[PDB]
Amino acid sequence: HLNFTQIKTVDELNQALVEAKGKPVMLDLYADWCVACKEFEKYTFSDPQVQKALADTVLLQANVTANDAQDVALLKHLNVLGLPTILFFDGQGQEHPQARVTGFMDAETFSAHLRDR
Repeated sequence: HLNFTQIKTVDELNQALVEAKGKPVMLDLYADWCVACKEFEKYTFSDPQVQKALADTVLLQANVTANDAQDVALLKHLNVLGLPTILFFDGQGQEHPQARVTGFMDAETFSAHLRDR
């Protein structure tokens, strides 16, 4: 349902953040094998409340399924401990670590998180 822009590398993330500057950003770290990622798609990203709450946010996604060298370098640079992980950047491109989501959240919980981020 959500319309994500895929990014693969650190450099691609940086250029996406340059281009997004002035608008907030969400970066979803995805893998086909991560059950929580599939649960986000099923329960959370499918919910209109969440979709509408994100309508004015730039949505980026990295698909780290393969755990290839670029995937690994991206996760390292973001200091990601494992999946699921969703990061947020404000309209200046700054990441606030308290806004990271590192477990499943249902639509109500995720929407409240957004509201608080």
